[PDB]
Amino acid sequence: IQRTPKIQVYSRHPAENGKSNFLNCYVSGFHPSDIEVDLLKNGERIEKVEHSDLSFSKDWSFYLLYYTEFTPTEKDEYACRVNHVTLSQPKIVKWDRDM
Amino acid sequence: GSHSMRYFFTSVSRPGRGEPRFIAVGYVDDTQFVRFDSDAASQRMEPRAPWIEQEGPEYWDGETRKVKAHSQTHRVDLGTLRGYYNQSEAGSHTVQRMYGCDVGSDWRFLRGYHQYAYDGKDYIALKEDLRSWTAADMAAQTTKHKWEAAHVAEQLRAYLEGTCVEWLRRYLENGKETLQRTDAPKTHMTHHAVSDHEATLRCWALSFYPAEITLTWQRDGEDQTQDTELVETRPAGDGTFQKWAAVVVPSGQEQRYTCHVQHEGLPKPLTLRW
Amino acid sequence: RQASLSISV
Repeated sequence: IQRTPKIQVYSRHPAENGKSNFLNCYVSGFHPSDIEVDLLKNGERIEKVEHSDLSFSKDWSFYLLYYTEFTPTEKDEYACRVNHVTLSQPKIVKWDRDM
Repeated sequence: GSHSMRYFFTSVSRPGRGEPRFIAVGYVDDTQFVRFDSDAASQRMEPRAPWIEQEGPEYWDGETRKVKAHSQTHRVDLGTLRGYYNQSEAGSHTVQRMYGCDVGSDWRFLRGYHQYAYDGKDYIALKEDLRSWTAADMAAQTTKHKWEAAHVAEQLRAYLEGTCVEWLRRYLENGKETLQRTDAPKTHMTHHAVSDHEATLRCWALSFYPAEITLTWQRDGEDQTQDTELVETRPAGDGTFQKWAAVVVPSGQEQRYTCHVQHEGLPKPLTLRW
Repeated sequence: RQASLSISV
């Protein structure tokens, strides 16, 4: 059984341009656990990215939190890029500070 | 409050070269307190909260020996199940196990659980009586007969009502300052116009602990479900959680709508209005 | 604290 990941991209704290913060990518509901997750700034891979230790829910599906320090601004676009066996092409979810 | 201790164990086979990836984590309520990762340098059970660090060398020695043995059990399991299901040795497979215990307000035993999955489906589970097994299919039935003969449920029942519960209380005491503290949601509403005649209201709950929470919308004092959206509860990254709920409304009718927030850290539910 | 028990399927 293969279950596709749900994805939320969001900031740890309410976003204010020019004020440092943490960019989060939360992936959940997926199976198997092998997964690739990158945080992007203007389409480029951010290099100092860390993640939580693998765990799972009641229905056995996996979850993980990827994160890094960032500074929101008017000009920079942030995004989470996810690949998994269930997807035929990497899914890109854009960071929206309202969600 | 009312509480739990849980351990989670995942192994993923690596056909092609070497041993499975193995990852174990331990939780008290919604707080991770230990970890082991077969890819890390230490090859030890490692602390992940300040209150566990005061445990002495014999705790770390014991928990390291137990978790490494667990990893070897999983590895053997992956071989056995490949056989039972008549599967190729070319593909990657997964084994998962979770176990732990709950206590009530009085810190006394409420329930225990111990369950296993193969490739993300129920395989075998200890029933609530902590005496019987639920086997999903005929492979699991073979395993159930093996565990009956090895007095496994007897040992699990004793751990879950005993050691599990006793060490949970100990941790609850040592980590009192954070573990017995409830962080109520910090709440606010945002407004996002969608056109000249409609708008989205979004009700936020931030920085809360534990993760359990209910957010609901009402219109003129009645529950509203049409035109709502509720995202899954998510980690802030600092030990706390976040959630929001949204509703689309006719612009100028914002008042009729109220957001209702229920959480253990709140004496009584909160009501927010635009 | 983990269970002192070690079993295979």
